[PDB]
Amino acid sequence: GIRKYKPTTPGRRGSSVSDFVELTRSTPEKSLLVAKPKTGGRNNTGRITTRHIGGGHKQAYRIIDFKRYDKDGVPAKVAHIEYDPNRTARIALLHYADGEKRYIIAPDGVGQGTVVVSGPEADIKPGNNLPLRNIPVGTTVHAVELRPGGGAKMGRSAGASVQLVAREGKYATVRLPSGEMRMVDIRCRATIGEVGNAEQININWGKAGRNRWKGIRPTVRGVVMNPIDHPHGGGEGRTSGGRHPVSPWGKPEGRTRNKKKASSRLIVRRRKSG
Amino acid sequence: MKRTFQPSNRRRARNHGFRSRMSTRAGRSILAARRRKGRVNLSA
RNA sequence: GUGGGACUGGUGAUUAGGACUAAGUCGUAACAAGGUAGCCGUACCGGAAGGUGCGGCUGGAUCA
RNA sequence: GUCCGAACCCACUUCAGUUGAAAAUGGAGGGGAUGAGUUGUGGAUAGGGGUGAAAGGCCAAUCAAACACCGUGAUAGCUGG
RNA sequence: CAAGGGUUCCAGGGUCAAGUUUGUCUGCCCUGGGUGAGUCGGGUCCUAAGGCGAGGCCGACAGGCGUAGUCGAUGGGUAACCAGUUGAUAUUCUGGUACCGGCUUGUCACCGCAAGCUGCGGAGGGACGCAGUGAGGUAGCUCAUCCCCGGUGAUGGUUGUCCGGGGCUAAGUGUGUGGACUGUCUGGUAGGUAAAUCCGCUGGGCGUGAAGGUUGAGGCAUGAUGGGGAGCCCAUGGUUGUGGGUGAGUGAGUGAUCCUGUACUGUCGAGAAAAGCUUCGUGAGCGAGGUGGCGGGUCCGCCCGUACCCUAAACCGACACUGGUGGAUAGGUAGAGUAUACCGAGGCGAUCGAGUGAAUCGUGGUGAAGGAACUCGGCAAAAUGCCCCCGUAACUUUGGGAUAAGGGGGACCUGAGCUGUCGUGCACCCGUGCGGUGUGGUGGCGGUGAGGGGCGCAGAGUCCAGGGGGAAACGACUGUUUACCAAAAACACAGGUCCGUGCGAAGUCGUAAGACGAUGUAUACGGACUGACUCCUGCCCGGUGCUGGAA
RNA sequence: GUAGCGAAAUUCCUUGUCGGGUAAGUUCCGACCUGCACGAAUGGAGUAACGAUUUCCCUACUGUCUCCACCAUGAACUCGGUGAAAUUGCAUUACGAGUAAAGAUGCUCGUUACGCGCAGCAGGACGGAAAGACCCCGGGACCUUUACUAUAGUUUGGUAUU
Ligand SMILES: [Mg+2]
Ligand SMILES: [Mg+2]
Ligand SMILES: [Mg+2]
Ligand SMILES: [Mg+2]
Ligand SMILES: [Mg+2]
Ligand SMILES: [Mg+2]
Ligand SMILES: [Mg+2]
Ligand SMILES: [Mg+2]
Ligand SMILES: [Mg+2]
Ligand SMILES: [Mg+2]
Ligand SMILES: [Mg+2]
Ligand SMILES: [Mg+2]
Ligand SMILES: [Mg+2]
Ligand SMILES: [Mg+2]
Ligand SMILES: [Mg+2]
Ligand SMILES: [Mg+2]
Ligand SMILES: [Mg+2]
Ligand SMILES: [Mg+2]
Ligand SMILES: [Mg+2]
Ligand SMILES: [Mg+2]
Ligand SMILES: [Mg+2]
Ligand SMILES: [Mg+2]
Ligand SMILES: [Mg+2]
Ligand SMILES: [Mg+2]
Ligand SMILES: [Mg+2]
Ligand SMILES: [Mg+2]
Ligand SMILES: [Mg+2]
Ligand SMILES: [Mg+2]
Ligand SMILES: [Mg+2]
Ligand SMILES: [Mg+2]
Ligand SMILES: [Mg+2]
Ligand SMILES: [Mg+2]
Ligand SMILES: [Mg+2]
Ligand SMILES: [Mg+2]
Ligand SMILES: [Mg+2]
Ligand SMILES: [Mg+2]
Ligand SMILES: [Mg+2]
Ligand SMILES: [Mg+2]
Ligand SMILES: [Mg+2]
Ligand SMILES: [Mg+2]
Ligand SMILES: [Mg+2]
Ligand SMILES: [Mg+2]
Ligand SMILES: [Mg+2]
Ligand SMILES: [Mg+2]
Ligand SMILES: [Mg+2]
Ligand SMILES: [Mg+2]
Ligand SMILES: [Mg+2]
Ligand SMILES: [Mg+2]
Ligand SMILES: [Mg+2]
Ligand SMILES: [Mg+2]
Ligand SMILES: [Mg+2]
Ligand SMILES: [Mg+2]
Ligand SMILES: [Mg+2]
Ligand SMILES: [Mg+2]
Ligand SMILES: [Mg+2]
Ligand SMILES: [Mg+2]
Ligand SMILES: [Mg+2]
Ligand SMILES: [Mg+2]
Ligand SMILES: [Mg+2]
Ligand SMILES: [Mg+2]
Ligand SMILES: [Mg+2]
Ligand SMILES: [Mg+2]
Ligand SMILES: [Mg+2]
Ligand SMILES: [Mg+2]
Ligand SMILES: [Mg+2]
Ligand SMILES: [Mg+2]
Ligand SMILES: [Mg+2]
Ligand SMILES: [Mg+2]
Ligand SMILES: [Mg+2]
Ligand SMILES: [Mg+2]
Ligand SMILES: [Mg+2]
Ligand SMILES: [Mg+2]
Ligand SMILES: [Mg+2]
Ligand SMILES: [Mg+2]
Ligand SMILES: [Mg+2]
Ligand SMILES: [Mg+2]
Ligand SMILES: [Mg+2]
Ligand SMILES: [Mg+2]
Ligand SMILES: [Mg+2]
Ligand SMILES: [Mg+2]
Ligand SMILES: [Mg+2]
Ligand SMILES: [Mg+2]
Ligand SMILES: [Mg+2]
Ligand SMILES: [Mg+2]
Ligand SMILES: [Mg+2]
Ligand SMILES: [Mg+2]
Ligand SMILES: [Mg+2]
Ligand SMILES: [Mg+2]
Ligand SMILES: [Mg+2]
Ligand SMILES: [Mg+2]
Ligand SMILES: [Mg+2]
Ligand SMILES: [Mg+2]
Ligand SMILES: [Mg+2]
Ligand SMILES: [Mg+2]
Ligand SMILES: [Mg+2]
Ligand SMILES: [Mg+2]
Ligand SMILES: [Mg+2]
Ligand SMILES: [Mg+2]
Ligand SMILES: [Mg+2]
Ligand SMILES: [Mg+2]
Ligand SMILES: [Mg+2]
Ligand SMILES: [Mg+2]
Ligand SMILES: [Mg+2]
Ligand SMILES: [Mg+2]
Ligand SMILES: [Mg+2]
Ligand SMILES: [Mg+2]
Ligand SMILES: [Mg+2]
Ligand SMILES: [Mg+2]
Ligand SMILES: [Mg+2]
Ligand SMILES: [Mg+2]
Ligand SMILES: [Mg+2]
Ligand SMILES: [Mg+2]
Ligand SMILES: [Mg+2]
Ligand SMILES: [Mg+2]
Ligand SMILES: [Mg+2]
Repeated sequence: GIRKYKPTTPGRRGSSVSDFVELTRSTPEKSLLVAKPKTGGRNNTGRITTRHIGGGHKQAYRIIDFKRYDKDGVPAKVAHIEYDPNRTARIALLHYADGEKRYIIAPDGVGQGTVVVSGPEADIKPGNNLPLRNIPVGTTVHAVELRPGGGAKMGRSAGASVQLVAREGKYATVRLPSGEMRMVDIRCRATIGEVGNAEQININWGKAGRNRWKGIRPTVRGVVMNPIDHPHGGGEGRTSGGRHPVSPWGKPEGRTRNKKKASSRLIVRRRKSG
Repeated sequence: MKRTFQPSNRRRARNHGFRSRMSTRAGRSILAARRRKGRVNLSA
């Protein structure tokens, strides 16, 4: 859930924080961590390619199993539910019944002690992983593979959810959390249930410092720049862009998806609109 | 106040050292040009 | 004596509505099915009465 | 990203300096001072490029396009000789 | 100390130059000399960021990137301390006492498809945040009628506790007090690149309700019959050191930034890697029936640095420049304090002077009466200032506003009782031979003190140390910015909305490969504008742009 | 052009008008609307808290002032030592009224003035320092755009790969 902070100080006034009720362990599994040095948004050429990235608390990467099909038929106990700084979801530490320990995105509702499993003959329970041909139509899943064997790629963030709506032929139709209707191979795997920590979006950070140690550098809007720095720059006093809205590199606002690629597998566009 | 030159032998050797100059073809041509001029110090 | 409060009267540019008076101007909202039945709470809108939505009432009625 | 306040970081006011002690400081006060803090070492990004909590700021004491060399004895209806 | 400098260090000779003056002097000149490590700091070991990169992929050429690897400290790992000595060096030399790795040797014990060694990896371990409180200690400090070594005072007193000084010793080893850690015995086993008897995951039996075992803050013992430590000696040699003459080592108070301690508690923002190390096997070779273990002895232990300056006259600033420069140590009294005042350890008197009541400029000081009449403006200054106690408004997002405002007390003498701690001692549990425990002690030291009293103009008596209240505009806020005329109302900001993006994402760097985005997956990411919060955010799609459509 | 707001960081006229504050208020705070030329995310109107921000007021307080005086110091000043600097066509370099490239130490007519130093003050030498930035003219640079001409990129179809 969310715990609201009291307005003792400014910057703490309207802010809030998760209460971490679902965490059962305040430390990570040492054998599943790797170093994750920060990039600062810099390319292999050393230049900033993604802006507004830098600083923040040090983090260690947790190795998450997005495949789950190399342990088919081996039951696992959910040993722990714990915090992952690298994502908005929680991670379930699983003890497979052969000694192997692993991490998964924690599905909503699963807790310490429940038994997960993978395979075509796996039971339909949240946390179980099955092929889409075996997942029944109308099921809410997550961690969905685009291409069979490629690993989980869709529906992974906190509260994410994918709806399996049809299984015609060798394609399964899924509604993604964007609302877009997509066709994927029936052999693609998916995990039953939706992602937990669904209420994290309501967190009010209330403080520039909290994003600063979340790793977000300040954002300078282009309209207060100089004309050399941004197409919106220039002007005496406060102005608009002096033109239609554009990117810092002069690209006008508009659709940017490549119209010729895997569009033959997209049923309907996300339809954000308004 | 704090001035422009703040010495550091390791940084100097990594920047203008002989091996640094030999690493790239521009630096090798610089060494050749200094040899033609007759400098006693080909590099730092 | 000094200081900070409490309560309270007069007054106040400006401003608000109430009452009464031309036998003023603008519409006709209600009373008959008042010409869109009226009214209650609420919401928004409109020079003004009022208009409309939602739920309710008969202190309305048609047709039985 | 609480309060008062040293170190530390800053640079608001004032006076002095302004051929200075100093090519930006000193005296007196002043802001921050557990934080978006500060600092050491090493490293990365390079010139129509970098970086910029954005002032066209900064990039080796003069940056609306660094410095060095080269084209080069550039050109100048202009000034001087 | 580090960085940086590079002989400036020491001794002797010198006074052209240099030194903001002089100079017999010097960080200057000349000559000679000076830096000693198995343990200190680096290398021989390990990796981070990052660099390079066999093949390789990419690119007209030049080149870009990157695999296997290989480098790269600012981190990990790693065995020594005290004393003494020189004109110049010292965890380096010398003395004393240790430790680590080799080689070799003596002795005891043990192995044998089946020793071992070396490679190779598995696992364990190394291994990690921030904030805070408390407890047990020690360093240090203070005091002393106690112990030592002195003193008996130029001027009234000063032979009793009156005055001055001192009251010390390391690493290592042993011990095991606090504290901490820890059930035990077998079985199985989809995993750990090849394997595993070492790990992980699981099944049983037994199990105190802790008891042992393991560990190790300090203490004690040892190291240490040693080392260090004052004034008395025929004498020394007269700014000197020699041989004897070293005397003491107790107790209490106070108390850390250190130790237990990566402890404990809280907490979200969720806090390197690799090797050494322990153990496990064997995807490799070596290797003989020889090795590997436990106490004892001999020899071997490499390279670089080591002088000197270093909050500076030696470094960065052209200077022997009121500037800048990272880290460690940092005592006493007053004090909350690492502020400030005066002092200690120790170091300095500053690198032109001597005078002289000129105006004037700078820097401080005081001021009658008045008190902002000054002035663009209360600019500058003054006042206020500390602790304890009382008390405190509009408004408010209920947190604030607030140190609001506005008051009282403070130091000195004496001082009843109350307390912290220790104490010879009483009895007692004693597992005693425990390095203990609970009662319990006239007292010492320290803290605190109601009351009473003294003196002065003045008791936060010096230094130090908010003025306050009312109202409006702007920005919510803490922050950021024009290094060197603008710190702001500008930027950022949390929050908000819109647009893009289904992942080889969009976007961005690049010719490309690639890379960032992200080891992220629409509760995400990128772009745009707005800028906490409250109440709101109207009408217009004709123009332009965007989106869709295609007669 | 709605809510809201309005002589406002926006109001030219303008010190608008009225009201408060002062003995006196072009500023200030509250109103009016006649909005030269407010207005709703380039957000509208508010807002506790915050501010080395801007503005007005009260109090305290003072050398800010009436109106300055005095004290001590680092320079100044004298002596000894050491010893620069910018500047410089020249020199035995007065004033007055004139005159002149229209602002004279230097020319005219007059007036005054012994030679040389020391400490001072700043009216002039159109004083020194910087080949005026303002202006214009020539050149350049960067910036902008529905200026021109091109181009990376993005996109269309053909064709090769097929
Ligand atoms: Mg491990
Ligand atoms: Mg590169
Ligand atoms: Mg961004
Ligand atoms: Mg992240
Ligand atoms: Mg700007
Ligand atoms: Mg542009
Ligand atoms: Mg613009
Ligand atoms: Mg404008
Ligand atoms: Mg430099
Ligand atoms: Mg009235
Ligand atoms: Mg009617
Ligand atoms: Mg009607
Ligand atoms: Mg209507
Ligand atoms: Mg603070
Ligand atoms: Mg500093
Ligand atoms: Mg300034
Ligand atoms: Mg000045
Ligand atoms: Mg503050
Ligand atoms: Mg570099
Ligand atoms: Mg500008
Ligand atoms: Mg510069
Ligand atoms: Mg150019
Ligand atoms: Mg630029
Ligand atoms: Mg030519
Ligand atoms: Mg020419
Ligand atoms: Mg000329
Ligand atoms: Mg040296
Ligand atoms: Mg010499
Ligand atoms: Mg020398
Ligand atoms: Mg010397
Ligand atoms: Mg001399
Ligand atoms: Mg000499
Ligand atoms: Mg000498
Ligand atoms: Mg090696
Ligand atoms: Mg690397
Ligand atoms: Mg090659
Ligand atoms: Mg290696
Ligand atoms: Mg190395
Ligand atoms: Mg020495
Ligand atoms: Mg020594
Ligand atoms: Mg020795
Ligand atoms: Mg390992
Ligand atoms: Mg870790
Ligand atoms: Mg006497
Ligand atoms: Mg004593
Ligand atoms: Mg196995
Ligand atoms: Mg295997
Ligand atoms: Mg203690
Ligand atoms: Mg040495
Ligand atoms: Mg030394
Ligand atoms: Mg020193
Ligand atoms: Mg100096
Ligand atoms: Mg120097
Ligand atoms: Mg004290
Ligand atoms: Mg001090
Ligand atoms: Mg001394
Ligand atoms: Mg010294
Ligand atoms: Mg000097
Ligand atoms: Mg004099
Ligand atoms: Mg005074
Ligand atoms: Mg007096
Ligand atoms: Mg006076
Ligand atoms: Mg008086
Ligand atoms: Mg007064
Ligand atoms: Mg006045
Ligand atoms: Mg006046
Ligand atoms: Mg002032
Ligand atoms: Mg003052
Ligand atoms: Mg208060
Ligand atoms: Mg008060
Ligand atoms: Mg008393
Ligand atoms: Mg008093
Ligand atoms: Mg004090
Ligand atoms: Mg207002
Ligand atoms: Mg105003
Ligand atoms: Mg602000
Ligand atoms: Mg704000
Ligand atoms: Mg601020
Ligand atoms: Mg900065
Ligand atoms: Mg500045
Ligand atoms: Mg945002
Ligand atoms: Mg892309
Ligand atoms: Mg990537
Ligand atoms: Mg804005
Ligand atoms: Mg239209
Ligand atoms: Mg339109
Ligand atoms: Mg179109
Ligand atoms: Mg007016
Ligand atoms: Mg006006
Ligand atoms: Mg008036
Ligand atoms: Mg609108
Ligand atoms: Mg707008
Ligand atoms: Mg506007
Ligand atoms: Mg705004
Ligand atoms: Mg506003
Ligand atoms: Mg306000
Ligand atoms: Mg400010
Ligand atoms: Mg007054
Ligand atoms: Mg003097
Ligand atoms: Mg003289
Ligand atoms: Mg004339
Ligand atoms: Mg004349
Ligand atoms: Mg004349
Ligand atoms: Mg003449
Ligand atoms: Mg004179
Ligand atoms: Mg003079
Ligand atoms: Mg003059
Ligand atoms: Mg001039
Ligand atoms: Mg100028
Ligand atoms: Mg000119
Ligand atoms: Mg100029
Ligand atoms: Mg041009
Ligand atoms: Mg230029
Ligand atoms: Mg094509
Ligand atoms: Mg084609």
